Amino acid sequence: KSNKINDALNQHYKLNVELGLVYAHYAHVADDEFDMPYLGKFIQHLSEDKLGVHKEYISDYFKRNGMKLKTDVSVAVKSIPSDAKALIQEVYARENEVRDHVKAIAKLALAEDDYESFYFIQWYVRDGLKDLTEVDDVVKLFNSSNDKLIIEETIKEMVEHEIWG
Amino acid sequence: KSNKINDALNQHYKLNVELGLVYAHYAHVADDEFDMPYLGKFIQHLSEDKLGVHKEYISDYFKRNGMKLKTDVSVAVKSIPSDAKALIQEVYARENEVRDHVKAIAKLALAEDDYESFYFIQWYVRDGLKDLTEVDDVVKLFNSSNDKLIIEETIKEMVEHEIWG
Amino acid sequence: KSNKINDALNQHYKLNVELGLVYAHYAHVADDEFDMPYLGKFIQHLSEDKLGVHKEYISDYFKRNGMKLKTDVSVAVKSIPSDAKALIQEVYARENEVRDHVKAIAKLALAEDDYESFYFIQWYVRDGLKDLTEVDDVVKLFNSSNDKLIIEETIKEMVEHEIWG
Amino acid sequence: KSNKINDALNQHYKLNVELGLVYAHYAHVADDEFDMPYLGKFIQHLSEDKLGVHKEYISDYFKRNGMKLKTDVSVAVKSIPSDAKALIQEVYARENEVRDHVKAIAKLALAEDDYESFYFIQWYVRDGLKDLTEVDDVVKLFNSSNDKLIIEETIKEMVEHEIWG
Amino acid sequence: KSNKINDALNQHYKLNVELGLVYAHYAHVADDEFDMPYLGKFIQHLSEDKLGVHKEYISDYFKRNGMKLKTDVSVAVKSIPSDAKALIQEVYARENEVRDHVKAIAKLALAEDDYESFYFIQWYVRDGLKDLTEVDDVVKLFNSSNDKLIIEETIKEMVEHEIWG
Amino acid sequence: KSNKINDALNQHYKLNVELGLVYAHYAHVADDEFDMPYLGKFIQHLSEDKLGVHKEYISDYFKRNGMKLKTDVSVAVKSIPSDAKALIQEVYARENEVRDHVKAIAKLALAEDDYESFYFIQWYVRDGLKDLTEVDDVVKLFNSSNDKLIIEETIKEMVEHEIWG
Amino acid sequence: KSNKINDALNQHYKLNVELGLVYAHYAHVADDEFDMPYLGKFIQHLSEDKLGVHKEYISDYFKRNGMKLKTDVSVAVKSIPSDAKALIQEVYARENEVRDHVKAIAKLALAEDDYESFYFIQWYVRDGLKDLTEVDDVVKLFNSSNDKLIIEETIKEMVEHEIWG
Ligand SMILES: [Fe+3]
Ligand SMILES: [Fe+3]
Ligand SMILES: [Fe+3]
Ligand SMILES: [Fe+3]
Ligand SMILES: [Fe+3]
Ligand SMILES: [Fe+3]
Ligand SMILES: [Fe+3]
Ligand SMILES: [Fe+3]
Ligand SMILES: [Fe+3]
Ligand SMILES: [Fe+3]
Ligand SMILES: [Fe+3]
Ligand SMILES: [Fe+3]
Ligand SMILES: [Fe+3]
Ligand SMILES: [Fe+3]
Ligand SMILES: [Fe+3]
Ligand SMILES: [Fe+3]
Ligand SMILES: [Fe+3]
Ligand SMILES: [Fe+3]
Ligand SMILES: [Fe+3]
Ligand SMILES: [Fe+3]
Ligand SMILES: [Fe+3]
Ligand SMILES: [Fe+3]
Ligand SMILES: [Fe+3]
Ligand SMILES: [Fe+3]
Ligand SMILES: [Fe+3]
Ligand SMILES: [Fe+3]
Ligand SMILES: [Fe+3]
Ligand SMILES: [Fe+3]
Ligand SMILES: [Fe+3]
Ligand SMILES: [Fe+3]
Ligand SMILES: [Fe+3]
Ligand SMILES: [Fe+3]
Ligand SMILES: [Fe+3]
Ligand SMILES: [Fe+3]
Ligand SMILES: [Fe+3]
Ligand SMILES: [Fe+3]
Ligand SMILES: [Fe+3]
Ligand SMILES: [Fe+3]
Ligand SMILES: [Fe+3]
Ligand SMILES: [Fe+3]
Ligand SMILES: [Fe+3]
Ligand SMILES: [Fe+3]
Ligand SMILES: [Fe+3]
Ligand SMILES: [Fe+3]
Ligand SMILES: [Fe+3]
Ligand SMILES: [Fe+3]
Ligand SMILES: [Fe+3]
Ligand SMILES: [Fe+3]
Ligand SMILES: [Fe+3]
Ligand SMILES: [Fe+3]
Ligand SMILES: [Fe+3]
Ligand SMILES: [Fe+3]
Ligand SMILES: [Fe+3]
Ligand SMILES: [Fe+3]
Ligand SMILES: [Fe+3]
Ligand SMILES: [Fe+3]
Ligand SMILES: [Fe+3]
Ligand SMILES: [Fe+3]
Ligand SMILES: [Fe+3]
Ligand SMILES: [Fe+3]
Ligand SMILES: [Fe+3]
Ligand SMILES: [Fe+3]
Ligand SMILES: [Fe+3]
Ligand SMILES: [Fe+3]
Ligand SMILES: [Fe+3]
Ligand SMILES: [Fe+3]
Ligand SMILES: [Fe+3]
Ligand SMILES: [Fe+3]
Ligand SMILES: [Fe+3]
Ligand SMILES: [Fe+3]
Ligand SMILES: [Fe+3]
Ligand SMILES: [Fe+3]
Ligand SMILES: [Fe+3]
Ligand SMILES: [Fe+3]
Ligand SMILES: [Fe+3]
Ligand SMILES: [Fe+3]
Ligand SMILES: [Fe+3]
Ligand SMILES: [Fe+3]
Ligand SMILES: [Fe+3]
Ligand SMILES: [Fe+3]
Ligand SMILES: [Fe+3]
Ligand SMILES: [Fe+3]
Ligand SMILES: [Fe+3]
Ligand SMILES: [Fe+3]
Ligand SMILES: [Fe+3]
Ligand SMILES: [Fe+3]
Ligand SMILES: [Fe+3]
Ligand SMILES: [Fe+3]
Ligand SMILES: [Fe+3]
Ligand SMILES: [Fe+3]
Ligand SMILES: [Fe+3]
Ligand SMILES: [Fe+3]
Repeated sequence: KSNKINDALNQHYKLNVELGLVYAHYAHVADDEFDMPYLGKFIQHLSEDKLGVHKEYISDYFKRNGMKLKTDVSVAVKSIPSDAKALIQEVYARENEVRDHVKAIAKLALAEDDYESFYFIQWYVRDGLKDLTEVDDVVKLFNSSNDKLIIEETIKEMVEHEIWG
Repeated sequence: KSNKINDALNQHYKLNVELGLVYAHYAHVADDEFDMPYLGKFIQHLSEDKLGVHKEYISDYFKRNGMKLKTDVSVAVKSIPSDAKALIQEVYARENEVRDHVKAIAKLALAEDDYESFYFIQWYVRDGLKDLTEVDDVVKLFNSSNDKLIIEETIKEMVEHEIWG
Repeated sequence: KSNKINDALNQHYKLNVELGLVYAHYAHVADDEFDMPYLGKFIQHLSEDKLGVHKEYISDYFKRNGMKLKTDVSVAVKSIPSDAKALIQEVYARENEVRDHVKAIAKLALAEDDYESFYFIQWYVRDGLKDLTEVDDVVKLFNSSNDKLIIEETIKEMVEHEIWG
Repeated sequence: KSNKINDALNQHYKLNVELGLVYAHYAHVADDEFDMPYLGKFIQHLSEDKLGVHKEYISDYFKRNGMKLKTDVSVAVKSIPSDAKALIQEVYARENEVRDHVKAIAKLALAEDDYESFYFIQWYVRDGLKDLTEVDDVVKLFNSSNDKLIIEETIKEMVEHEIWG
Repeated sequence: KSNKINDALNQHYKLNVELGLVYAHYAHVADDEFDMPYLGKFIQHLSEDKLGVHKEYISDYFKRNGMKLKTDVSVAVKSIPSDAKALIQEVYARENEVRDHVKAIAKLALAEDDYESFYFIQWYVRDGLKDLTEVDDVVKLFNSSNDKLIIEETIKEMVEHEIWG
Repeated sequence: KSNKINDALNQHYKLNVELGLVYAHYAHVADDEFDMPYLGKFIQHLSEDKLGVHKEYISDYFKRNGMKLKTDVSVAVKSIPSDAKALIQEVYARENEVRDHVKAIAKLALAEDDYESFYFIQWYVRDGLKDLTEVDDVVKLFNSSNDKLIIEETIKEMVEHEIWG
Repeated sequence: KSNKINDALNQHYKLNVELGLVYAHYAHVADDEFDMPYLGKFIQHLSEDKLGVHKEYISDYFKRNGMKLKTDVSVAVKSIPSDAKALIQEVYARENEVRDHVKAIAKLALAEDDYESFYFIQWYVRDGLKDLTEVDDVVKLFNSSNDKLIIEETIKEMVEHEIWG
């Protein structure tokens, strides 16, 4: 059992918990302040994704290989973006960092010859791009229409691939 | 819109987020270290309950009445109980404090003549006792059997009322 | 976004387009000149496979990661093999080169620490062997029978694995 | 078997292969750069139409009447239109040339007294106008709305006649 | 085709044949001598797993890539563990060595740039942990109960994940 | 409990394990080297028959009557037959020896007045002829056709009696 | 018609009648005195088996071959075992004697060249071991648990093979 991999996956657990809490807030704001209930529903689904299987897969993995789970959570949402476009744009930036963190864990697993963790992280390698694509498909509506309700309608159909999930 | 009620419900949101994160950890430990997968499943369900509708009902309420959501989360799980009995016993203590916090919000709503918040909190008044009963039904198995697998089997049937939900 | 990976996958796109066009022709010839309609049907299915998802997966990948699609196609079918055995034997040689090209992209993704492209190419790593096995199962009929219609019948049942697809 | 008709239909085969490859690219661009996934889906369907039955009907015809298939493909997509309107406008121009090429083959079949090829081309005479109408119904959305997502929505319903097919 | 990979997978074939034969015996003993028919059923299923797809996947792989199958089997069960706990504990030790052997093959495939064998072994990388988890869930019953029939009952329900199979 | 019968059935267990391992290899060879996938499927089914119920019935019998199971397996496949006809011919020779070994156990059970083992072996008396008939029906195809694919087709229908099972 | 076989089967009839009457009593005692209703149900089923088809098959056989039925029944249950373990242990001893008596009839049929009676007794040869296995599976619960209700539960699932019936 690799201590560097244990640390990196504990880091990734933390990231998914805190991110999901930030998105929970961002979802509330999307509906309440920006008056976009469907954008909020899209961001709530991202939040429950991060606080669900993104963290559960790590703790299930630890039960199996002997690694230690660490719960150290610190998050405060102290400024909100100014409009809805900025808000989804901020989600996108956060999801791009996910792909960076995930790529670091994959590199580390190969360096440690941890092939069970390289296998395990392949899920996150794939989901890193899928969640970014979904967010990106939304950031793009704001560049195609000046009408919130046109955008809102298009998001709704998004909520209501053999390689990328 | 009452600022004291806004503050108390932001406090209760925080409590449910942090508690659910603690239970997520306690669930991992119940299965991994104490070798009780069904107790973990019981505690995972409590965790998803706290991090789900317990926090969502508060933020939905705020969208409607004008109150402000605050996300300020700080939780670290720095010691684990020594055995499974102690672990569920600690969950019970935490759920008893829930009923205390909930009773304070109900008292406050009447004092502020906030009848929409008194109505809104009635759910939490009821769920405060129901979640405590469920936890209590588990703490009690540990006083009735010295056999982990007997207990484990009984918990399983718990996972697989017109007043209390 | 890696420029060497962008170039290699643009190369692989080109290969699949041009190959599929060659097989389209080889399928026509299998039925018209060699009087083997089912061998043609087998080779038509390979052609539509190459000109379908083999190229679509690359362009879908580029939409997601930012890489640039390049369409530069040059193919002329200037000599046909002399008999049906030679024809399927030539398909086999072409599919063996696919596995070589695919292995080069996998090696490159690891060298560039492009783990999303290493994941993405795993599909092609697997399909490289599967398409070669299918072709090989046909090249083998021609070593087991001197009778075109016996072979034709066996191919027909081929048209009418948990690791290899 | 007419050599002038063999040549003209080999020319038309080439046209459909190369066109379909251009549209495959134009479809990628419609979604990736112009942020119009449904326009891309419309153009992908045109691409698979051209690289499918438009070329297969010619090669099936050749099997029957004795004509020779020639595969000589050269296409490079070296400039893309500047916006989505221009892009579908370019598809339209290309489809108008199809009707010109098809009309030349029909005229030639009558001049050669090739009534099987005059019959055979009637399909292409009809499809020449149908594909142009479909493209035209899309070029027209861009003259009726300044909103990409309004247009995108209308295209979607187009994707989701007793004379013209 | 790599000779070092051919040798390592022939080694892994041998391991799975011999292991499955040992487990067949261990299953008989679990029921006959230790009077635990369900533990025997659990170990019989492991035996048929090892002597089934664990060896068949290797020989199917060899048909495709050109490697040579070698059948050299030598196994004698000369001492049995003293009780049922020791017996499942011995299975666990044997399954931990599986993960070591599998990790060596994955490392070797990357060193040889054998990406088809790295892909092929990913199955075994995953199954290495899954079979160990299943065995581990049984070794753990013996630390939770002094009662064979309590344990026997719990095993029965085990016989009657998106990452780990 | 007869020690001579215990020894003879331990001998027969060994025979079925080792034989099944030889057939597993012979099945691989039938498909890979001799290019006869259906003959391999026929021989794989014989292999799983020998390594399945042929050995399980013996160990189940021992649980009931008190006899001791012995696992002592030694088999190496050091030469393969030269063609497919020889290969199935070798299976036939091996199955004829089965009937000899089985007849010896039946004779021994009567001599020992072991009527439960005489009953038990009646299954093997019957299956001895049935498995030989099935193999024989295949050895006979090779004397009726010079065409591998004709034979292959006939074997396929064999894979896709009130006295003999 | 053999008089020695007629006598031996009349003896076996007597044995099954008297045994079934003893088990009827043992079943009553298992539930009433030892407080184990499911053990009683297991022993009642043995009783009805002995007083049913075990005696009916003999009298049906006599109708066919000419032998004479004799009803001479004498049984008194004058001491009961001290606990439930002893009680099922006594059933086991009685069933082992069944196999001895049955083996004597099989030997006698061969010595008399009574092949219809050797055939007829094969049923009893087989059932001799099956009934002993079932009883044995119960005697074994008492060596695996000190808890009557654990045992009782396991027996219940026993009440709620191609060679042995
Ligand atoms: Fe991280
Ligand atoms: Fe708000
Ligand atoms: Fe800290
Ligand atoms: Fe590293
Ligand atoms: Fe290394
Ligand atoms: Fe996700
Ligand atoms: Fe992600
Ligand atoms: Fe709609
Ligand atoms: Fe809709
Ligand atoms: Fe709709
Ligand atoms: Fe709808
Ligand atoms: Fe619907
Ligand atoms: Fe609807
Ligand atoms: Fe509170
Ligand atoms: Fe742990
Ligand atoms: Fe703070
Ligand atoms: Fe108050
Ligand atoms: Fe008041
Ligand atoms: Fe609750
Ligand atoms: Fe509560
Ligand atoms: Fe139950
Ligand atoms: Fe139940
Ligand atoms: Fe149940
Ligand atoms: Fe149940
Ligand atoms: Fe149910
Ligand atoms: Fe059920
Ligand atoms: Fe390439
Ligand atoms: Fe032709
Ligand atoms: Fe060029
Ligand atoms: Fe490289
Ligand atoms: Fe590196
Ligand atoms: Fe393919
Ligand atoms: Fe391929
Ligand atoms: Fe057929
Ligand atoms: Fe068929
Ligand atoms: Fe057929
Ligand atoms: Fe058919
Ligand atoms: Fe069919
Ligand atoms: Fe059919
Ligand atoms: Fe043309
Ligand atoms: Fe692009
Ligand atoms: Fe040219
Ligand atoms: Fe003309
Ligand atoms: Fe004319
Ligand atoms: Fe068309
Ligand atoms: Fe057209
Ligand atoms: Fe609509
Ligand atoms: Fe509609
Ligand atoms: Fe609609
Ligand atoms: Fe619709
Ligand atoms: Fe519809
Ligand atoms: Fe609909
Ligand atoms: Fe190995
Ligand atoms: Fe035994
Ligand atoms: Fe050796
Ligand atoms: Fe190595
Ligand atoms: Fe290297
Ligand atoms: Fe396995
Ligand atoms: Fe494994
Ligand atoms: Fe149960
Ligand atoms: Fe159950
Ligand atoms: Fe049950
Ligand atoms: Fe059940
Ligand atoms: Fe069921
Ligand atoms: Fe059931
Ligand atoms: Fe033998
Ligand atoms: Fe081979
Ligand atoms: Fe030996
Ligand atoms: Fe003898
Ligand atoms: Fe004798
Ligand atoms: Fe058999
Ligand atoms: Fe046999
Ligand atoms: Fe047929
Ligand atoms: Fe048939
Ligand atoms: Fe058929
Ligand atoms: Fe059939
Ligand atoms: Fe059928
Ligand atoms: Fe059929
Ligand atoms: Fe008797
Ligand atoms: Fe009579
Ligand atoms: Fe008498
Ligand atoms: Fe005798
Ligand atoms: Fe005699
Ligand atoms: Fe019976
Ligand atoms: Fe009996
Ligand atoms: Fe139970
Ligand atoms: Fe039960
Ligand atoms: Fe049950
Ligand atoms: Fe039950
Ligand atoms: Fe039941
Ligand atoms: Fe039932
Ligand atoms: Fe039931």
